[PDB]
Amino acid sequence: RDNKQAGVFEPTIVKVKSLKFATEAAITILRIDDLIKL
Amino acid sequence: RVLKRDLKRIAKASGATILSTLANLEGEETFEAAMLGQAEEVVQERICDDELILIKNTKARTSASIILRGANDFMCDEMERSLHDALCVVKRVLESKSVVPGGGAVEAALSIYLENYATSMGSR
Amino acid sequence: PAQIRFSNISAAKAVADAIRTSLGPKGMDKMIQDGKGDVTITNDGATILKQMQVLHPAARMLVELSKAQDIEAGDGTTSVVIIAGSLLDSCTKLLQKGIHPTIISESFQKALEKGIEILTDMSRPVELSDRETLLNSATTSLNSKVVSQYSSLLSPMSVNAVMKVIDPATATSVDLRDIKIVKKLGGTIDDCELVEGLVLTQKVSNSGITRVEKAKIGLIQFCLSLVKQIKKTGCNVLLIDLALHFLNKMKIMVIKDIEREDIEFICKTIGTKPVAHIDQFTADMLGSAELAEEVNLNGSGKLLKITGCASPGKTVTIVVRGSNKLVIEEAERSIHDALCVIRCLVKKRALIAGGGAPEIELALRLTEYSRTLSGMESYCVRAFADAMEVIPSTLAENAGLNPISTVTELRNRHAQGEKTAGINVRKGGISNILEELVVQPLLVSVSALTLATETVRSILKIDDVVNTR
Amino acid sequence: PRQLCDNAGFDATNILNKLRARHAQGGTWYGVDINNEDIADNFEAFVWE
Amino acid sequence: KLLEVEHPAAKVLCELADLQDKEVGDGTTSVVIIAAELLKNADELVKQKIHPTSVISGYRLA
Ligand SMILES: Nc1ncnc2c1ncn2[C@@H]1O[C@H](COP(=O)(O)OP(=O)(O)OP(=O)(O)O)[C@@H](O)[C@H]1O
Ligand SMILES: Nc1ncnc2c1ncn2[C@@H]1O[C@H](COP(=O)(O)OP(=O)(O)OP(=O)(O)O)[C@@H](O)[C@H]1O
Repeated sequence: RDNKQAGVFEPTIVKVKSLKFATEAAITILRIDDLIKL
Repeated sequence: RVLKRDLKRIAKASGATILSTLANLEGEETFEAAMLGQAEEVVQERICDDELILIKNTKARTSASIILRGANDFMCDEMERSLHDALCVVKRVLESKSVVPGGGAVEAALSIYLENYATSMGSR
Repeated sequence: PAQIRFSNISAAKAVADAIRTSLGPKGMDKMIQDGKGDVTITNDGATILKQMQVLHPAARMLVELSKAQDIEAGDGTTSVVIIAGSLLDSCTKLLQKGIHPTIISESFQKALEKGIEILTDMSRPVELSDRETLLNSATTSLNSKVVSQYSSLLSPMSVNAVMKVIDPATATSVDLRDIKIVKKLGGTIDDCELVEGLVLTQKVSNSGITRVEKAKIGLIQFCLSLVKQIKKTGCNVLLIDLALHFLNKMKIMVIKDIEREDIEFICKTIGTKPVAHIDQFTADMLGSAELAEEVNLNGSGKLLKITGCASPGKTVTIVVRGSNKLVIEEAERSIHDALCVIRCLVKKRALIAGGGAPEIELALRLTEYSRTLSGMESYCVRAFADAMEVIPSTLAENAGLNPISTVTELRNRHAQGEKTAGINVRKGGISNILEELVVQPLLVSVSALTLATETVRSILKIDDVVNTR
Repeated sequence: PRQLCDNAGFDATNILNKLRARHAQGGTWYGVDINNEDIADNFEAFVWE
Repeated sequence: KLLEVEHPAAKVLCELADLQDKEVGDGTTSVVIIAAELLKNADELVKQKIHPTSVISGYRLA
């Protein structure tokens, strides 16, 4: 259905910071190419 | 026999200060024109099984009250948490200065625009 | 003897196979887990080799090789380990054909001396007295480090610091011990202060004056736990609860809790010496200063500002503020990387391009010199040129391009052109390195060639191992 | 077009990313070239079927 | 908050819950399903002869 008629709305800062934090978290794990344990 | 947490919203309504002790460290005074607020009208409204005290047109309160009159304690306790859950839905939306239609409407529109943007760049 | 020769090569090849992915600003990150069970996420090549905990003597010599580059140059730690391991890879093909290692060692020195004169003529000489060329070269290497937004402001702080201690275009060797950087919580990096004297992060507690003019400072080592012989020389500043009361009556500033590493720094600022006892404490061991006070700044905190040494000595100190504690420890290394890059130009007033640029002309011109040589200098020097191409082959891997087709296209660009062509890791492609503002000093490449050749000569000279109790 | 870049020894991802970008602009007869290591109009180069 | 997995790959996703409530206060698990599906699609790119450096620079522009 249309969200304008149903009134289902979300803030912009919960949508912007979700796409900002998820790509920076996916960048850090993708930069791992070697494992060292002690 | 007024509750303490109810009095913190009353003193915040009329802008008055809560006085803990009446003794001003050497004697006894009432602290005139300091712990008093302003209002318009206080009516003792006849409500069934609890005669309430309503306050109108205080200094800076902006709050109100909803009297959930019902039949028993089963339908009144479930309707109070329904009003509290419906309050936080409208509250968290109308704060942040602009909103976006969510619930799957954001990511479905981004799946088509970012694919057409991907065919415009190239370069691995 | 072949079982020990190949064991030193394959152990050193395993070290270079791990550190090579962390090459460049676009290098791959590493996951280090210590023995206690914790995890640490960092990509600095000098940090990984410190936490490698190797046990072979060939791999332990590469640990000392990594610390040998930071003391003379202070830049390019991981670039030395890759060319050291890839040289033994090319030496493995030569050792199968029947060549003694003592002939490859002397031929690598002739490849080293020919590699210096190739890098000498291809370099661009710069002027040391011009502070503008010292400013843009220091902010270039700082843009690839952690602190990258303050590189345009921290670079003149390092240029003006070396001009007060070292005379321009006259001295060769610069000792980095007499320079100090301080840091405190609160404030910003945008506000700076260059103190010609000394600064301590301690307090004047609980001396309730904190302001003394015409001050003579005596460093006391005998712990007060007596005050009349201190007043016999008229001392007003001492540098180290019942002792606090009598010292306030004699009106002397009391500053304690000083590290022994900071004691040598005070010995060069004013010219004072640490005393041993009270009877030895006389006026011949003190100094002279016109200002000694504690200024309560908004961001720098409560710092001791002492200026006016009026004594022979070449000291200057930089006061740095900053909000977080994790920022100021990286900001201290940001100026330290800017302090070391100026130290590379005062010994060699020249600059070269970066991003795999000089390794192409080092691999192509050494091959042309190998065609005219004879003996073992036609094969081992040609293998020395083949191992110089592992740096643009790894830089093409970390940039996201083809590791073979990028170096092959770079060899044709350097055959007709010059050192301007190279790999740009910011835009991800072959372009002019001098136009995208990427430069490196001369000693980051000419000492990396010398230290890696001396390590291979030390490795190939090892024939057998022996246990000793 | 991907196995045509694999059997010719070319970069299979560098050509195919530029080939789809050429079709997105309006190129209707652009494909891979067996001689040159780039894309070309196969209708102009008489590569027909 | 109560999920305790002793693995460094899972320990990366533990800290983004602390960056979510301190920034806005909501959103938390929508970051987790997006970033994990970002890693699963990028893992297919590693098998398809793509270096992750083009994946990292392509994700920031996306
Ligand atoms: N801006 C740049 N563009 C392209 N390549 C670069 C750039 N900066 C550095 N490099 C390359 O990266 C290599 C250095 O790798 P890395 O930055 O991982 O170590 P480092 O930080 O220089 O170590 P140290 O500071 O201890 O010398 C150099 O050989 C150089 O060729
Ligand atoms: N009124 C609504 N109608 C339809 N879908 C909704 C509505 N409100 C929220 N959603 C969906 O529910 C999801 C939220 O899930 P949930 O509340 O269980 O966890 P979360 O809030 O995402 O976690 P976190 O608190 O970290 O962000 C959102 O992805 C959103 O798409």
